[PDB]
Amino acid sequence: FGRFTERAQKVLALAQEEALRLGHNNIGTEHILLGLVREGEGIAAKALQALGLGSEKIQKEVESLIGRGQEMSQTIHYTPRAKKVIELSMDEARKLGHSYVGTEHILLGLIREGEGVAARVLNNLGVSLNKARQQVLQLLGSNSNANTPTLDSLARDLTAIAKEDSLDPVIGRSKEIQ
Amino acid sequence: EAGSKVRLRSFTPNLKELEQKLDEVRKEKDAAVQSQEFEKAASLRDTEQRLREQVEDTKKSWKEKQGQEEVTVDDIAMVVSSWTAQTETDKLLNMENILHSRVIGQDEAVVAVAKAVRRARAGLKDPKRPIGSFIFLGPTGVGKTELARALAESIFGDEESMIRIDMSEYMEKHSTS
Amino acid sequence: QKLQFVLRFGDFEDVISLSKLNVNGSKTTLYSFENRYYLYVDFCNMTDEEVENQLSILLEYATESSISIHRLEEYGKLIISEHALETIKKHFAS
Amino acid sequence: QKLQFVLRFGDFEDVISLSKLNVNGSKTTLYSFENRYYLYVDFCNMTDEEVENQLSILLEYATESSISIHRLEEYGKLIISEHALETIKKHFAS
Repeated sequence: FGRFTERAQKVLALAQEEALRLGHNNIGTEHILLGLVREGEGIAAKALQALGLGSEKIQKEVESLIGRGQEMSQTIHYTPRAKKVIELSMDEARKLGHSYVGTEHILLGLIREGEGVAARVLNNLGVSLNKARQQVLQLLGSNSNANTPTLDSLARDLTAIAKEDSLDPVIGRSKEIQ
Repeated sequence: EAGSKVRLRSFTPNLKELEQKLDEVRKEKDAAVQSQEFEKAASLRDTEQRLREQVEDTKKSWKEKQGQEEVTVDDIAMVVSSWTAQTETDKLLNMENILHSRVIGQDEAVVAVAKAVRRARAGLKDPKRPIGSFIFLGPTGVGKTELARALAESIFGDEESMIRIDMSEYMEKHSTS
Repeated sequence: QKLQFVLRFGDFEDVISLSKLNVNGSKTTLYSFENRYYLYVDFCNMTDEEVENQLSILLEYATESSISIHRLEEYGKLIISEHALETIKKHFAS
Repeated sequence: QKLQFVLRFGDFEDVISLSKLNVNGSKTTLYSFENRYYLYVDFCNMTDEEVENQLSILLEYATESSISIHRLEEYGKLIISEHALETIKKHFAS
């Protein structure tokens, strides 16, 4: 529905790889989830390895709730849920200054829209929903006297703010300055 | 203005009416499925969908339109045609030809004005002063006003971009314009 | 634990899609209401684990509506009874 | 106790400076990110006392960033692997 990392894009198409590997006809949130733990290298992939959720443990729950397998594969499309889940990762990244979506955000985006099959795989694999958004978080991060009070915003600090190398040109009004 | 006015003009074919067609088919499809009437519809799905991938290949055929808009002045100045070169100095070099087609007789006057405008308009006169300061002498109904129009039209674009005061109104110490 | 649910699909094709699978020991009935299509599922005898399971799938293709099921039985519009999924698969999957 | 750390230097020259010493049983790798340079240290087998010690020195020349190390391995910019210190000493100390 836009542009993400390779890692995102691969993980997404990778849901489809899994769409069919089981023969189902719509790729729901459950396949997006298989997609993430199966590209095994995304931050999303990495996290799942934390909660104790390899591809092994997961796919067993999933096949234990759907199984084969109408090879139909009549050029498939998404679940409306998962289409929401994608619309969401886009927002779970606006919410992070991340100019582009990727493996994490999609995992972020799933938790947010918890109603669905992925979510149940885990509330079934004894992994409440918040213990999970946590694990992804603890793998990303960031980038003073009286400033305490001042330093609301109100009213941003021209000085140290442009001390961080972070400043441009700037063209004057060069004798306007002095 | 243009920092949009181009992505604007970008997303402006006659491919509207298929949308309208398409619409009722889906509709026609729905009604029958709740009547079922499946086949008598599945017909209608296999049919809505032929039109789907149809329109796409002229909307994905619209990244054919991303390409055609790229940065150069091309985009910038057309912006301006609102907010305010061969056939712009040609209006000037050929002013006489141009004023003559509207003002008849009066070549004595036209050439004087043509040249004066062309002087000022070419860099020579001081810019803080009007483009031209003239006095038109002569009898009534000869072309005095008529030349002023033709000037407005040729120079400013609109035979009607012309302010006109009647000094009969300002004969006394009440002279406050 | 409850063993009967009512789900709303945004567009009808969402329902066809659901059909293209396995209903399985699942009686099911389909209404039309507020232009959106609701679908009413009834599991006879299944372990709670087995149902929380199954229901997962369904909501890949729907959401679960707060709608009082008897509102439909009265003021809805019936479309297919008991074997609601099964019928759509007939007239629509190829 | 943990035996791998990620430090951020304000300006690059701070890194050269660190190089001019002894890395010592210390695998180390260096990234570039947000214009500031992060450096990733990995002690193989050392007593806790031995590591809390060594790390001291490092932070005369850096600070310790809260940054998830995997953020780097993915979204960073690699500059030198495994022997990150060692390399800067070559091309920079005299």
